[PDB]
Amino acid sequence: ELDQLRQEAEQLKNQIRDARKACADATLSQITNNIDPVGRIQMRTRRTLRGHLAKIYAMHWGTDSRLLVSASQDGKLIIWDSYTTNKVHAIPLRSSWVMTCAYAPSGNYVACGGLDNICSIYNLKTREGNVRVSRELAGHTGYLSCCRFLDDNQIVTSSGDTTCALWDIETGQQTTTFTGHTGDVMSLSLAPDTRLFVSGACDASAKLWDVREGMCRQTFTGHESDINAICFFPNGNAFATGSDDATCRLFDLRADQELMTYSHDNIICGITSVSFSKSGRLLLAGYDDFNCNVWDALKADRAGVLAGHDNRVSCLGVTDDGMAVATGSWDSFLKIWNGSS
Amino acid sequence: QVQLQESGGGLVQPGGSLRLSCAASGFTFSNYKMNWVRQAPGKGLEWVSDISQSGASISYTGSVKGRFTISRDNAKNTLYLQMNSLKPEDTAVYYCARCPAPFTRDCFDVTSTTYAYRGQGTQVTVS
Amino acid sequence: LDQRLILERLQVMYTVGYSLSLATLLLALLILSLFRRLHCTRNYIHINLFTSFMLRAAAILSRDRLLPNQALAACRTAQIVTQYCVGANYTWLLVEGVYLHSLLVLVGGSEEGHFRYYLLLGWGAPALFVIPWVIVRYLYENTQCWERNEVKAIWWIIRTPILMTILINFLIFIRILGILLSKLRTRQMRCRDYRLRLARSTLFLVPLLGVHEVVFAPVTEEQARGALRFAKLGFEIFLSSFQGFLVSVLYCFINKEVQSEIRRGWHHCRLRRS
Amino acid sequence: TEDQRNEEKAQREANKKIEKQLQKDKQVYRATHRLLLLGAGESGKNTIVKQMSGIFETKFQVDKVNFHMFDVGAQRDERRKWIQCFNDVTAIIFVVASSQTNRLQAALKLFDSIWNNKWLRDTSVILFLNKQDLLAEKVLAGKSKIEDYFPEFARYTTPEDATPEPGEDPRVTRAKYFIRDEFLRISTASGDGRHYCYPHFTCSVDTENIRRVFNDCRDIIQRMHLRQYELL
Amino acid sequence: TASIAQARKLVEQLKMEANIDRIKVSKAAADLMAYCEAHAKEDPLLTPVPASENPFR
Repeated sequence: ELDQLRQEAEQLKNQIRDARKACADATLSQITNNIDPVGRIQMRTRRTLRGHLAKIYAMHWGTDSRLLVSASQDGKLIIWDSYTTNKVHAIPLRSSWVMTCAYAPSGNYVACGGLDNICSIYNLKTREGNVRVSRELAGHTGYLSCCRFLDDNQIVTSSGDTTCALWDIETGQQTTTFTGHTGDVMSLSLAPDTRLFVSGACDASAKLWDVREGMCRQTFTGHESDINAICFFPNGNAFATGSDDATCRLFDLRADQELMTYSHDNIICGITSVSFSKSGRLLLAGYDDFNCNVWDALKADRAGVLAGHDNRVSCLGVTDDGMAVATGSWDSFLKIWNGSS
Repeated sequence: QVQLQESGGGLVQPGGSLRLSCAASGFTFSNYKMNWVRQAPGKGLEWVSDISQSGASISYTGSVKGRFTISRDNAKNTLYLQMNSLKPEDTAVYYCARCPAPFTRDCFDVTSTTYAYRGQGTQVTVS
Repeated sequence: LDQRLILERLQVMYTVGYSLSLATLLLALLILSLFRRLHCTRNYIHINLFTSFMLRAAAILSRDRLLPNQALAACRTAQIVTQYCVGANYTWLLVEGVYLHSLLVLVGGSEEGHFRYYLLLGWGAPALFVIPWVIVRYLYENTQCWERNEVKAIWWIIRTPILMTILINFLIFIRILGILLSKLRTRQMRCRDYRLRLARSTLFLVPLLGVHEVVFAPVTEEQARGALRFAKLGFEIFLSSFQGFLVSVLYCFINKEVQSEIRRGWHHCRLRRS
Repeated sequence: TEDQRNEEKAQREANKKIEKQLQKDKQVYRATHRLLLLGAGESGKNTIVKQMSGIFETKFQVDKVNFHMFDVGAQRDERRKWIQCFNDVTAIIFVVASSQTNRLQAALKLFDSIWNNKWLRDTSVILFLNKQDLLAEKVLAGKSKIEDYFPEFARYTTPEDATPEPGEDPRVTRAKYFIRDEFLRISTASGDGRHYCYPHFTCSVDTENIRRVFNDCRDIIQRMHLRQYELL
Repeated sequence: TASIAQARKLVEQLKMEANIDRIKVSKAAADLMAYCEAHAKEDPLLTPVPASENPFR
């Protein structure tokens, strides 16, 4: 009886592949070959934050593109003012093994989580200003890998087990649960329209979810190894995935297949962080070989290298206005990079 | 998308010879270390053999060494496991697995309950 | 005339030895100063030792070029500075040995706040042991600039702290080498690592032989008779010069991370250029 | 306006206070030693933790030295992702039940995978070959996992290194040293890294594990410090 | 058993996946490049901003 189910499933996968192949009438490189190259991108560091004393996993820019939070394995969550390098806040975490952090769009709350399977939300604005645990959300089985504030009262998280959860911070239990992945979900990203979000797991596939009704809308299986970072295009109709293949790939929801591949022969290490610029033309990818690369998204050609980190680049972020690019690494340093005219 | 599909096996008498063929059509075969794992009908997953990217490094779980031979063919993107002189304890399901990281001497979760990069099943029985 | 020409070559070799001692010490200070990342207690101690050697070499060169009132006062000041800095060099070597021994032996704590105390021992003890010598030499047997060969009491009072500090340093390094040999035998490495013990002992202990270098400082008269005489004098001037050269190279250049970092910076500069 | 100066000096005061707090926390962080207690499934991890929610942390002080031990309780069997978080720990205490399926082979594969990790190549591993008394009984009764699974045990002899264990059957010592030799051959394979292996036939609930772990951590710290001074 | 349950969930997911309508890749690429060129001016990364109003100077 099961063999019939397997045959039906493989027939459906074959027909989906055939539909995708028939949909492919051209190639992104073929159409973009007549576009002026971006050219060499000389980015230099402007600020260096030297407060953390342990390797750093996560960071998130503020809505004002000035305040940024950072999470380090000594159980520390530091909120910096990037303009003046001053430390606005320093929060000691109960669990020293942090793997993700988020900064609320309103700026009043900060998310944190890790191997304790508990998402801690900290209230920055209190009657005295002292930071305290606003609420702990529990219920995930695997390690909390990523978390993003959907709203001041809603937060979406991904766990070590194959499960994402949209919570209600007011009441503290999962409002919706998204399941269907095969491996550990490593990264998360929220679409600009706030209606959808993509999740990349360790099964070499990325799934698109809608927070309203809560089931997978599309699945992309272009990669061939664990996916470590995902991020929507600023348009909201595409996203990029970084994997252990030493390859970054671009997917489109409407096309529902590959668009462009960002592989290079000299690159052997995997990708740990992927982010876009404000216009989306530049794709900044953090690599394990102590460096960071800038790719022309429409040409798949390297445009610059953000060298200067003494360890692997674990986290990368781009400001909302696209004024500077922050990169954190395991050498307990955050470097902010900018271009010069 | 990895699509690790293997074949072979069946019902054989003890002391027979079997040749399991495994094929991958979702990645570059030569870039990954390959292996075979075995799941008994009443036991859990058990790694039985492994071969490196080029074939220079080959190792076995023991009690099957000399009896089992593993060999990959990169031109056909396939792999073969030749087993001889079967004992009435090898009746189980054999999985042709590719562990995740390429160009790496390490790979951790081949013998996991819910591994993603492991192929389908193939029952072989001896009696 | 052969003796005169070999002595002239000896003197110019001595001067050029201090010259490249200055060069290497400046290069080491520049390398270890402007990177903003090699900022640890060990590197700070290395910087202090290097600058102490800078003061020693500068004072010695100035005194040599100044030897034939303003001139008498300058000579006296140079001699006082020379004594203070030769004390400071040995006490800083002792401080570095003490730091290594404590960092390798003391269990727990790992307190990095003791550095100030090390700094207090870095340039506090030499002044405290040189001031009585200065006042004694001013009050009694006031020689013109530096000729100390008629009173043994001043020699003992100025050499006893040096001998005590360097004996303590020798004992501490003996303990450190014992620990290192125990580790090597526990790992059971090859014969190359068996001789690595002597290889890492001799290079780190010839600055300790700097004491045998300084017991007979270059004070040679117009002429001397004996092959062993000029042989040992040439051997001494050697340790003198390198008292700068080899310490400067071994404590920083072969650190095994600084050259990797400079190669990384060279690669980054090449990428920035093209 | 004077405001800009007011918030600027307030920011300076807050930054200096936070810097003082960070230095105070840095002292404690550098004081403590972090250890990751992994294991080969059932190996006695729970009994060892009892003798000495995601992750469990145990704080114990020996000889005025503080040790935090982290055990991954509520985690999935796939370790290829969250194990990278423990690259900078002082040591990984790997407990192996030397006594269903072939547990020894799975433990050997796990140890080889940990040893050959590109991020864990600088992290030392302390081997706890537990259940030595259980292994003794197995060998004495005839139950074998050393010859039955590994046919090289017949062509094996007791190494002439040492035998600190008191009067015991030569077969038991040969078996335990064969297992230790397999682990050591896995560890000392050709490669690179600043890590070392510390095998131990513990099977001890008399607080001897405290002394063993403390001595191993002392050795690791001393070796790292000597390597900083390129003395070896 | 659990195998039949996971198989039926998987086949349901695939049949829900296969009913969607795709858009030609050429049109998607054209839209993506149009968005890239439309906001090209408002990107300090692609076009470096003068240091007078660069807050990170």
